[PDB]
Amino acid sequence: ARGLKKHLKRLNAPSHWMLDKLGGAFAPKPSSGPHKARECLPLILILRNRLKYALTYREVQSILMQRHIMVDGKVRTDKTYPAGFMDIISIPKTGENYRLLYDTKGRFRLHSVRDEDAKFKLCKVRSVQFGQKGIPYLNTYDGRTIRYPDPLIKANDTIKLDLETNKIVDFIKFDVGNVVMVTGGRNTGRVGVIKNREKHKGTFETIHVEDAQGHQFATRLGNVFTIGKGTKPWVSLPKGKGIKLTIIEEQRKRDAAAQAAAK
Amino acid sequence: GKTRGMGAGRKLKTHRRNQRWADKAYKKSHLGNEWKKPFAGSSHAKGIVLEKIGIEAKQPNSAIRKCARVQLVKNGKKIAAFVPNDGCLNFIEENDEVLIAGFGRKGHAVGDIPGVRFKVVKVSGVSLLALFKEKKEKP
Amino acid sequence: AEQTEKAFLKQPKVFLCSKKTTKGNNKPGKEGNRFWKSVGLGFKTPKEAIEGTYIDKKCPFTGTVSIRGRIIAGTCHSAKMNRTIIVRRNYLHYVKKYQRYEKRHSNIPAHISPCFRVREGDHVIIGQCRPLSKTVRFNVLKVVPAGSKSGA
RNA sequence: GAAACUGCGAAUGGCUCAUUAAAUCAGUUAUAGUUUGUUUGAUGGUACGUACUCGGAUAACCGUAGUAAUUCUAGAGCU
RNA sequence: UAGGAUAGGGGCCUACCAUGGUGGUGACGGGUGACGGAGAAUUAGGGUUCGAUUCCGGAGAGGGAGCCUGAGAAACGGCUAC
RNA sequence: GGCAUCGUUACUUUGAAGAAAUUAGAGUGCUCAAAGCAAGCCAUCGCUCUGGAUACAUUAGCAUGGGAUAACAUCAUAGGAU
RNA sequence: UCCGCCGGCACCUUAUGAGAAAUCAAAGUCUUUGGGUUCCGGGGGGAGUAUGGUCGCAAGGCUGAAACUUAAAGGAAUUGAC
RNA sequence: AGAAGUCCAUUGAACCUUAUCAUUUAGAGGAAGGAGAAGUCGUAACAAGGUUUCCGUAGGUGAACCUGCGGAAGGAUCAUUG
Ligand SMILES: [K+]
Ligand SMILES: [K+]
Ligand SMILES: [K+]
Ligand SMILES: [K+]
Ligand SMILES: [Mg+2]
Ligand SMILES: [Mg+2]
Ligand SMILES: [Mg+2]
Ligand SMILES: [Mg+2]
Ligand SMILES: [Mg+2]
Ligand SMILES: [Mg+2]
Ligand SMILES: [Mg+2]
Ligand SMILES: [Mg+2]
Ligand SMILES: [Mg+2]
Ligand SMILES: [Mg+2]
Ligand SMILES: [Mg+2]
Ligand SMILES: [Mg+2]
Ligand SMILES: [Mg+2]
Ligand SMILES: [Mg+2]
Ligand SMILES: [Mg+2]
Ligand SMILES: [Mg+2]
Ligand SMILES: [Mg+2]
Ligand SMILES: [Mg+2]
Ligand SMILES: [Mg+2]
Ligand SMILES: [Mg+2]
Repeated sequence: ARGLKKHLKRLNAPSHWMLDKLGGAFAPKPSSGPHKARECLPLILILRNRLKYALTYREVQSILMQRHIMVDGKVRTDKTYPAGFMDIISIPKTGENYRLLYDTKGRFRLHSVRDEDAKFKLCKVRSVQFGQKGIPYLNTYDGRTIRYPDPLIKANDTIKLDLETNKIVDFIKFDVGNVVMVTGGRNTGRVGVIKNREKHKGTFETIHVEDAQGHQFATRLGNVFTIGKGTKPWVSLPKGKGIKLTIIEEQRKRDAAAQAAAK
Repeated sequence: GKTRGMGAGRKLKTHRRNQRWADKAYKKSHLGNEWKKPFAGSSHAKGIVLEKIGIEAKQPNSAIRKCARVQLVKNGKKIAAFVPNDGCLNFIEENDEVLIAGFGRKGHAVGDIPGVRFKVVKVSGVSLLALFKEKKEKP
Repeated sequence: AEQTEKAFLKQPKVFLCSKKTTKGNNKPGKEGNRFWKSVGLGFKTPKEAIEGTYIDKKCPFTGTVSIRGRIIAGTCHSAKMNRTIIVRRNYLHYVKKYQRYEKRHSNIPAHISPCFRVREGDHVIIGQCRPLSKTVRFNVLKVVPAGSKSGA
């Protein structure tokens, strides 16, 4: 009340952190970092609860202190560091370069990308204005800021950003006909192609997207993330990429029963 | 009869709000007088046996009900409490410690006893039922 | 003139003593000029605000106040004030148990610039701004006189 | 490596519901009306009018104590 | 209207000016054995009653008031006064 | 990709944003159950990318389509439209 | 004197209607429940009493409780008794 | 550089009178309801209740009540074209 809060109750944790209700009174509060602490997956919830590498809040530390975790091309030790979207969690030694992608149910998935594809990432772009001494800068959506950007780059764009030599390799503008993945709300994790953008003077830029399998859905100007030019994404999607409503999930379970086992 | 306009929600709500007061139970509960009763909105109470009395049962009955005049310790009010289970007036003595409860009709006289709304449940920390059935002895 | 107080009233950052000419200089309010801006949201700046001599720092068009937030339409309730009116916002509250509507209202104090002529019962459109007084949080953006919208 | 100086924390957590009836609060807004240790990214040319690195203290320590008394308190000598 | 103060808007405060502001669509005032919400009980439907308590927000450290340090407190397992 | 400038609402449809927990509800033989979000399998130096679904959530607010039923003023000094 | 129309005070017969029934052509068109609107009742007493407010010269009028007490009070019709 | 002290302004606890609001209670005396198997005095109402009954109002007397004026049938008359 008189200041900041350093505790996060388990029942107050974000939903995509599927945490057992009777597992404790507290959840790991995400540290300050590049991502918004509600759309992030802390490292504690990576070496635990997603991989069986660590078993407690004592071996996550025991393997972070060995400097074994390299997120976004940099060794990180803070166990509650907020890896939030498409961050390259590159585990050295064993080589587990993982892109944090959005499951069709709003979850977080560690898509195992190849090593040479793990040397870059992509970032969404916030406003672009003039800095001190009249030097334009980028100010992406994951805390990153890049000075001297190419003048074609504008707001809401996406940039393919290198890691070892941090410079913009190329970029995709925000326009209709581009692959887009939704990263917020109920439509999280659904890829599609923008059909038209509707503009309301004052607020609420609404984007209408067409799914590959024929479905259509709308969302805000936020929560969307351009992925690739035209209809070809620049990254490997985890699987499915379609909403897959409950009935067809039941059908998949049925055919899994009727095949494979089939007995 | 009734106001059936779609724009007449306030009239219906206000009319029902006014007319709830004719209800006996609603007026009993929402007038706040239940706090001025001896129990002051409590299920049981505790008291000191001031004296042992008998009241003649109302007509057409004919008997002597062994009550007890007691004084509550929480507010000092003096009330008469019935003593059931024949022979249980002997267990009660003077200036004794008793636990009193309501009689059953929620602030109304029960049976032929004139103006008695309480019954003795415990005496000296022992239930009248246990003493009556010889399960326990008065300390 | 517009100077009716014990201090000179001027538009901030508008130099009124430049020797070089004007009437052709962009951003009105340069080299000596009335400063005015479009509030956006599809609202037209009145001619009485561009070609005006009044000074009002709380005016949305020629002042330091920007319109953002909520836009509310209503009717003028009382205009007995100095550049401030009361707007009555009538609506219907849904009594759920009886599934019926009851008429409700709410007074909203708004600041009206000297470019808008108003009368009691006029139809006003106002927009939320930063607090300007204890109760004023809206600025009048459009005024339509009562008994209007004619022509067929 | 005890003690001590320095830095940081103790404004979180825990407990309770007395005050409070458009007030708190819920949904929804705005900061173009502001502050923000911290985390992440980026950015620091003008001092000139001994720089192969300047100065005085002080704690722990040691020894003179006061008071019935307390993480009550005063002097001295080092660093 | 112009200042002062504040991290900042604002009668928040000061000087001057005007007479306004709310109300049977219940202001103002009173009662609450009234913290608000998510929710609880009972429920054909509608509903009625409850919601101190583990999740969110607010308030308090016997009762009031003032304040230092600090990025953050009018803090009480901090100080000052009654 | 155009390009306008427009009676306002109620109503209704579709969408979005919407804390968890609780409720409804899919899967799952904790020996059953109330529960929990686990687990299951060849009999592996492992696999199922294992799962950790989905609704509702008044009213108020934002956006899309509909104009039947309703409420406002607009209706002949032409100060009308082209 | 005869016929017809509108408006009014009533009356007679009959439910296929309603109602606890007396009875009602409206007291009908009501579990097959919704044309609009005003007032007003919630078992019998205490009681149209106490007190406050207010009008009146007064007598009084309008508004109007509570504690407590009670298992019935009451409506229509039936058979006896008187 | 700087302590004690001092001056003005400001926030302002706390105490001391008056007034006022809210809550509980004592009180000589009056007086009202209710209950009680003890009663005294009459018979006001129910039959034409032995003066038909009842409303408003005014007066009167031991008590039910009586009487004056206007009204009603809830009357003991649905009726005299004689
Ligand atoms: K601190
Ligand atoms: K709110
Ligand atoms: K301010
Ligand atoms: K600090
Ligand atoms: Mg905005
Ligand atoms: Mg220290
Ligand atoms: Mg706390
Ligand atoms: Mg109050
Ligand atoms: Mg409000
Ligand atoms: Mg000011
Ligand atoms: Mg003043
Ligand atoms: Mg309280
Ligand atoms: Mg609560
Ligand atoms: Mg507790
Ligand atoms: Mg709390
Ligand atoms: Mg506090
Ligand atoms: Mg205490
Ligand atoms: Mg304090
Ligand atoms: Mg303590
Ligand atoms: Mg504390
Ligand atoms: Mg009654
Ligand atoms: Mg006679
Ligand atoms: Mg008689
Ligand atoms: Mg008689």
